[PDB]
Amino acid sequence: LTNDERILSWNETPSKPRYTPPPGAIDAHCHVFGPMAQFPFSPKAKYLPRDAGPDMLFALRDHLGFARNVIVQASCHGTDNAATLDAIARAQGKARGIAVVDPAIDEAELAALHEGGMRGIRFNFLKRLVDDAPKDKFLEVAGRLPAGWHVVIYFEADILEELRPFMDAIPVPIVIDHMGRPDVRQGPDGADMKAFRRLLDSREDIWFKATCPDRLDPAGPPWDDFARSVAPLVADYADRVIWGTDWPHPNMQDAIPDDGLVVDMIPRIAPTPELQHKMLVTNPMRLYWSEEME
Repeated sequence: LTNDERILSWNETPSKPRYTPPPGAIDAHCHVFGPMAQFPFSPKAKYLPRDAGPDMLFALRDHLGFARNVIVQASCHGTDNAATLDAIARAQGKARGIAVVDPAIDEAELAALHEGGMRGIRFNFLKRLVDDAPKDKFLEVAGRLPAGWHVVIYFEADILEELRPFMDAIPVPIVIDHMGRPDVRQGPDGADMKAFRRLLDSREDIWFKATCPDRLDPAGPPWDDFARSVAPLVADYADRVIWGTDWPHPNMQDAIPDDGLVVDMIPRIAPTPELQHKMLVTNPMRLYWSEEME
């Protein structure tokens, strides 16, 4: 079925951000969908998205004032990382990636992903998936990744505690997407943020993405609960925080964010030039372009 018949989840004319990022800023959480003609979606994909290919992504990146991207395998492409690899390739060195793998992936295939620009893998623990997930296989694969890879994990606040033993056993660094969706209504010292800080305090090498006010804050823009709840977290873990747009906003078709306003959250959660530089340049450079650092 045609591009037009598929789901649009992004703003096609996003606002210019009022905020200007530092010259070398990195959007560490974005995606491509297709284009379907070259890169089809997983047959298990329920609700197919419109094409959001690499040319759109680079246009977006330029528009928002970012220098680099980390392109995270989209879930509608399952195990097949082709679209993402292609986009990294077209990025002319301006992109790295996160993959989603079949736990049965062998050493040579992972090496091929590394040369393709992949620097980690993703575990998506949705509420409907957590019970059914093969967690043992996830751990095995996580212990034999190429040198210097990390794992990216998404989960909800409701299931953090039951996932503590799994995350403790992960033998590489971990990045938590969207902070594990704490309820930002509760405030910066609320029950969710308390539980999340205990996770962070359990290992030095757990990082987070301070992302997605659109997913976390039901009030909609300017997402004041997100701002007030997330800023103290960013401040308390300045060296363990990265940021992303989440463009093209998978599954956000019911509340499509304006990427201009998404970007304008950055100075609210990171008020100083110093915190901005850490979250948007040096922290993501350390994780995704480590060979370039020092």
